[PDB]
Amino acid sequence: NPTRMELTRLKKQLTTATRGHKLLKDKQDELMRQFILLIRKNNELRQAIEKETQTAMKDFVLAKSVEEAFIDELLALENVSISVVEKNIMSVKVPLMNFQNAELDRSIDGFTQLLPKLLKLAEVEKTCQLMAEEIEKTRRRVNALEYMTIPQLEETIYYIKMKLEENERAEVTRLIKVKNM
Amino acid sequence: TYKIGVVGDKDSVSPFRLFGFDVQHGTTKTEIRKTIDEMAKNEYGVIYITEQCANLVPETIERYKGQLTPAIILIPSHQGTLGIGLEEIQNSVEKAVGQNIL
Amino acid sequence: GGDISEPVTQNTLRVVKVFWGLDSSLAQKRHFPSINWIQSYSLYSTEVGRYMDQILQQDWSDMVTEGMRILQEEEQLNEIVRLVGIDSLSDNDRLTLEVAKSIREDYLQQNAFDDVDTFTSREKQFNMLKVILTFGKEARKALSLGAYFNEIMEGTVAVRERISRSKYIPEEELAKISSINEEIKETIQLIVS
Amino acid sequence: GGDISEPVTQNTLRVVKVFWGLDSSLAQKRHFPSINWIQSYSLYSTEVGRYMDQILQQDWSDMVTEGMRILQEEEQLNEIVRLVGIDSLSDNDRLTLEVAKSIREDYLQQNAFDDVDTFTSREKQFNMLKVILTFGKEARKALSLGAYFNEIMEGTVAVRERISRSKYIPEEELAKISSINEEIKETIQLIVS
Amino acid sequence: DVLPSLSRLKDKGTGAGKTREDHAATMNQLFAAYAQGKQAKELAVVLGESALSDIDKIYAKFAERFENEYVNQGFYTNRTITETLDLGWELLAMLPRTELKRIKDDLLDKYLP
Amino acid sequence: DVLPSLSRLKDKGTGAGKTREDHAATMNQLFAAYAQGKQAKELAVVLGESALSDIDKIYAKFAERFENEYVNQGFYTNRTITETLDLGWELLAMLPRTELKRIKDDLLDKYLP
Amino acid sequence: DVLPSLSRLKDKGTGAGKTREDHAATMNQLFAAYAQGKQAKELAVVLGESALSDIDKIYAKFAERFENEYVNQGFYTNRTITETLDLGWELLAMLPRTELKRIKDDLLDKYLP
Repeated sequence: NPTRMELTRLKKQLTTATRGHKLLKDKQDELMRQFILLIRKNNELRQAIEKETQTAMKDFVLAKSVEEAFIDELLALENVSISVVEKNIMSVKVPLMNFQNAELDRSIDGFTQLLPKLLKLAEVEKTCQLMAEEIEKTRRRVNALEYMTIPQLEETIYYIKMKLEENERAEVTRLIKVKNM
Repeated sequence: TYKIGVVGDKDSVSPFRLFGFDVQHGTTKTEIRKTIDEMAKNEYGVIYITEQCANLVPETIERYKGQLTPAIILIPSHQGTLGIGLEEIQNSVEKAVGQNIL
Repeated sequence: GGDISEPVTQNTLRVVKVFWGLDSSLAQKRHFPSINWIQSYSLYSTEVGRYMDQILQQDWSDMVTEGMRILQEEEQLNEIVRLVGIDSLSDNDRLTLEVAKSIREDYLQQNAFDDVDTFTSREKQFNMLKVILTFGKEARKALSLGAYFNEIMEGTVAVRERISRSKYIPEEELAKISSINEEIKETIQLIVS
Repeated sequence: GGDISEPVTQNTLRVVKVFWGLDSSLAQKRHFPSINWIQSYSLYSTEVGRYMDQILQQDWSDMVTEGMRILQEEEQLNEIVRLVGIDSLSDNDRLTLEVAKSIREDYLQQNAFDDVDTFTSREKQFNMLKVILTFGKEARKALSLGAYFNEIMEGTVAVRERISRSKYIPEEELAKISSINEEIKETIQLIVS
Repeated sequence: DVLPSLSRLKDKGTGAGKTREDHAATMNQLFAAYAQGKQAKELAVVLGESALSDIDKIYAKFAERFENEYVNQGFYTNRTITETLDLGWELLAMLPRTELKRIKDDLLDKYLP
Repeated sequence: DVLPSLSRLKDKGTGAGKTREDHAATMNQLFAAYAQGKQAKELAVVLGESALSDIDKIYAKFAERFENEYVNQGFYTNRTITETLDLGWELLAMLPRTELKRIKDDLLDKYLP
Repeated sequence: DVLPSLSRLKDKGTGAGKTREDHAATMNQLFAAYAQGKQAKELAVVLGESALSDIDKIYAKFAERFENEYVNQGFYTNRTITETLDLGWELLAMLPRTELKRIKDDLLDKYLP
């Protein structure tokens, strides 16, 4: 194990590992800043849409208390779906989403107005979830290098370096003995 | 093209059926978990769910968090929220940034 | 330098069956005796296990094996916590750490200069380990019955504190240790409800 | 210990002209012959390359240089992957690793105990290396044409299996190797469209 | 640890009429699968189970079952060579057939479940 | 750095008649609180300030004053043992009395400011 | 490998009258861009092509061409110093004028293609 070829190679792995640690740490920081912008937008969006949705819901429940027979009929008969396009925010794959009675009538226009903001919430909230996961995956790679890989390289280099010197002294000690023979 | 699903109590999420959303009305941890799993299996793009139903299946929702689709979006009922959606946002800030940035 | 690869330690381990490796990091952490429970070994463990099972008429060897399995799993889990943080572990893994924690500081850690903790009888040792292992056993079942890790810890503050004091229970009052088992079963079942 | 810095190997390398360095790591994963392609060298490579170019009437020298260059590139990529992961690797780098993998497993690895694989003629060697490089070249073009690495790999399972088993094709049936070049180009173009 | 272990006299003592015809092929495929699976496990334990490709995740599980069920048999367990070879096949059946490159089609068709 | 530092014979030079009766208890408590304080500080470094509980924040602040006011005294300042012990009680008062588990109630009632 | 290679008397045999006036400046510039380009290649492997700027992708391409066309000349190719200096400028021409910092605009306007 402790040869000079191993020493030079492990010293090279340390330099690379040190640089990789710095690059990954910078990446995590860059992802964090972009996340900060997105997560604030996520917060504001959610707070607003939560108030609007519940209000639209409370207006519909006040309309219900006609009969459950008629309300069931109206809620039977356009089909809306969504397209999901992928885009990259730095290194992260992220979705882009777009859509494809009297008192009980006004409430319908209430839910219909929610939809654009409800889809926007889905898009932004998912984006932040995906950004957060990338931050954590970057963090694990940083911690692997910082707390495992680099210290193991440092300690092994120090050890081999010491062992090489010990053997060199034992070798000259033998030569001095052989000399006197 | 992806479908949209909704999970919550009848009185709250019924009008979503007007737009052709898969509106389900689960009330127990078992049935709500089944619906989300099948919806995910059927390649739904977004799944909206009331916080009262989401409060019963936190481990199911957490499984799809790092997935592109479906996006499991917590919404209120006509009673309100449990503050879970805003707590999840708040929590992600704490572990990504390290301090309250909101 | 504490490096056991040197000739004296190596030649000794060639002919002895028991290795108590002392640890400097444990000594700094006030963990005494400072025996590294991951690196240490005894090649008499299996034979002693048979002797103990016979003399105690209990499944002692299984308890010792389970206790070491938990400590070994703790070492694996601690590497994950170092990388991702403790909040990333499941409830089952969070429980394993707490049980390992109980083993470490309620059982392994022993004060030589404390009048009661300085010596632990064979009978007392059995009762202490049994109680520690029972908590983990009952808590494990609670998790599979729908209880959450946080709920289990919050509702078992009093009994866990009692487990951690069992090392100081006098040798003539060992009934106070064994009775912790029932208290564990009671409180946890109540938490499930 | 496999340490080539010892006097016998070192003094020998000063007077011989070819070095076939055997590797323990290759031997353990049953990669035979376990010749380290990064450590090894031949001072006759350039002259032999000229001879082969003339015999084959092909650019054999270039193919060998390109083969070794891919292997050297894989080595540099692996230095990062080991201490970072395959997470952030581009499609081009992933293609490089696949081509190098093909060079290692489909060309370098050779079973002395197989009746056909035990010996490979110059012409069969040329055709096998040609095929391997051709896949890399065609896949490379497809990437620049907007095709994804994942798509290129999934659509070329059948043809890459033919490459993997080229080493077992009889010397009298070398046309079954050379024809692979046309399947590579046809299949990959279909993926582009 | 089968990876740094070796036998230099295994070729002429195995095969048809000695053990079974699938002996050498399965031995090579098991070695290759284990070396790759052991590598994947060690990566997953440090960089996460989601850091492995879809196929390496299969190899990681193989190396685990290999150590726990194949290598680990007990100091008082005596397996016939047929039992050993059949068990080897059950583990290789975990991998996609396309990954079994050390084994020819004739053996795969005959023994692979 | 008091964390890796140690005196093995310290018991033979402390306590009533030698220093003061509260010597050993406060020492055990100060060392324990400082180790927990440093642990909380390192946690804030790697995971952020929001990773600490309200108690962890108190211990972290304790470790700061311990270093800045207690350990740090200057190279030309002589502190009597009485001054050292009194200063130790000032830092311990930061922590909730319920957290001073290494000190019995008789010593807490008498000395705690 | 030009990075660890060194000539300690190089400044004594170069310049106007000896080689050409753009000798020292282009040497420092080629050295800087080569080391920077190698760093860029490494960055692409560590963080992906996502992390590369447009300037970064050029330096990476510079280092590639530098090894393959400048350093790799062949064992039977005899380049005059003029041809060598001119090839240096053709490689430096890949970079924006903004990046050519170690070269005074005086000689940059005279030689840059």
